[PDB]
Amino acid sequence: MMNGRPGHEPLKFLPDEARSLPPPKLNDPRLVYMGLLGYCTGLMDNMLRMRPVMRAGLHRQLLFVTSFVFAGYFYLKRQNYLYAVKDHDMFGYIKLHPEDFPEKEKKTYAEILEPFHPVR
Amino acid sequence: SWDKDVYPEPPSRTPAPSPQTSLPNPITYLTKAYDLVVDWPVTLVREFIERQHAKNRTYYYHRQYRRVPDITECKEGDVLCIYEAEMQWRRDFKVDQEIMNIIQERLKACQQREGENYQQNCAKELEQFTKVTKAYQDRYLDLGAYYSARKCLAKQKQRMLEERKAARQE
Repeated sequence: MMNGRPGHEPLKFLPDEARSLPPPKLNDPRLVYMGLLGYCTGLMDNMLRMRPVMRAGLHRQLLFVTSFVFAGYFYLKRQNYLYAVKDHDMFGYIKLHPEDFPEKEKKTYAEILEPFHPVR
Repeated sequence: SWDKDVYPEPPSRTPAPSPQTSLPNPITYLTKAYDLVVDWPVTLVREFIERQHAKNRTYYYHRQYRRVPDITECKEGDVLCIYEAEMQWRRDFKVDQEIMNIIQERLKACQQREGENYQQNCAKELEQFTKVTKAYQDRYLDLGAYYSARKCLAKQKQRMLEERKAARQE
């Protein structure tokens, strides 16, 4: 839906306007979970090859953990940027069309007559 | 102790006594033995306990809640205002439950106290229990398991509109 928007670069993973956003924490819970999945991938790989699950290939286990965190950080940056753009467009569109989004003056419950439904 | 105004008790009126027979009253002697063997040692233990309490005297306070805007003054969909108003209404509903319990406690105490005279001498406690029960039913009857300030208000407005209609026809 957003692909044809103004100022859209083709096949750009991280547009330069994304550098105004705060970067994710390196201990972001989503990045901690990514590294945990990489650790599980290493253990599952050991199991499938009939190796000692925790002991074998700590170098292979470390690469699995680091790759998941490394990839996840940059993907999380791109996902943060796409959500920020979505809000930038939504609110900007709301301002250009104030007739489609009126401020609805709500009434207090002193004036509203809700029906009473007796429980019995 | 307790508040004699919240939990009123009539003053006692115990006769003389005026014994006629010459036999000794066993209850009188058993009570004297009881007051020595049982009552007296128990009081000393309690007085020792109360002396320890006064050396470590601490205090506690009854919490006060300032009033917040009622549900009537909340804009619909205003969850922040509805929440505080609803929490206030739950606090009041709870206090209403204990007021009912106090009035029933007075009623039960008076019936026992009056005995064979309860059908005449409990008139004021029975009338207060009747009034306070009418008022309770008007606030809270038929609200259901999901009772709330919004439902209580809708129940009140429904009753007010019927009262107004009946008065207007008059």
